[PDB]
Amino acid sequence: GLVPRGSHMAKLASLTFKGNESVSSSTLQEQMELQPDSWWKLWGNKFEGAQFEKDLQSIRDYYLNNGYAKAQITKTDVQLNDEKTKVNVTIDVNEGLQYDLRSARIIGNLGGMSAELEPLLSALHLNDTFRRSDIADVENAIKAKLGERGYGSATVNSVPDFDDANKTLAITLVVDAGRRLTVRQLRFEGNTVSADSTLRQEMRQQEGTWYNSQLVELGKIRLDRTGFFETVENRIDPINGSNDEVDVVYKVKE
Repeated sequence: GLVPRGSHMAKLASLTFKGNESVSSSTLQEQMELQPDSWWKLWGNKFEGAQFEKDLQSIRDYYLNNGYAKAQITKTDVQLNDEKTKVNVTIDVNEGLQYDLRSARIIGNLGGMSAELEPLLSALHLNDTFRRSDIADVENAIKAKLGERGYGSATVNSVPDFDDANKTLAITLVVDAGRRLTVRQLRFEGNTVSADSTLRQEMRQQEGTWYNSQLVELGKIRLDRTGFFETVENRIDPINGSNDEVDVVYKVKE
């Protein structure tokens, strides 16, 4: 069967990094929400892995945003005390080399937008330190561009080619525009003040026709500008057993 279990707290006593020759322990620790002297929730001899994993990902993101494209978290060790108070964490990193971005290319299924996607690669800083977050920004710009023509589910995947001798890397962005999508319904979540049909009236994406990322964004803007909402967000909802139709959902927090 299933049985209830309750949690106790223990303080994160020490944070130790191993293998980080080029980036300081203090800088790595700064990427983490879990800091020494903060409390760690334990259940029996189990710890919450969710936040720790996000902290490990922030460490990875830092390396990848500062040129260390092959950086890996090699091992982690969460140890207790005998006393159920104080955990001590050890994180091993393999930093690898710091790379410059030498080139970037787009390939794949481009939904007829090859010429309009190419100029987006200009945002990148060639012959400069590789920065993952710059690539991620190009990926989102590619998706927004393809969204103009209905390809609201386009995927982009960055594929590296490493030159360790010269400490450069080449990026191939593998794009799959996917299918042109038709919007079936515009749906609103979180709205109590105004009826769904009232909000729908402020949207510029229309139901029953092609998704257009520009008109979808414009609705989110038209809601943001009123000031009536803490957050405005939108997403694409797949429809069971369709590959060609989707719903667009606007999530407001009042």
